Amino acid sequence: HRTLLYGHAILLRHSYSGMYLCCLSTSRSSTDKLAFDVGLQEDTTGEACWWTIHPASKQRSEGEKVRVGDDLILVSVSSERYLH
Amino acid sequence: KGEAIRIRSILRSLIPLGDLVGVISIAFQMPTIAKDGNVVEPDMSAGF
Repeated sequence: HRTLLYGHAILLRHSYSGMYLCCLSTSRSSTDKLAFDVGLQEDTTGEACWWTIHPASKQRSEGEKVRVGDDLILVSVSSERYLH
Repeated sequence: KGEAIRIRSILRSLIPLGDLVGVISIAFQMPTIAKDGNVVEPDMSAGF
């Protein structure tokens, strides 16, 4: 039971399917070119399934622990994009 | 270096290969020597 701290690499697992949220290399996005698609992946290995939490506003600070009800910005490690 | 592969992938996504090939294949305008053969050089401040 470690605590979420802003900037940490978090792993999100789908409770039902059992796969993990990931940034798919496929580009289905409508004329976005540099954007990817967000899906589910089985294997945990690879930076794709890992996301980094960033503070939404100036109330929170980098390295501070995350609190319930806060807003987040999730950054993919492999692609360096945001959940948009 | 994952950063290096990421940079290359980003640049490849930005610029398709076919676009570069086509721009390289775009033709030029060469000077002509007509009407007594005086050199008619196209202006370069407007040209390709």
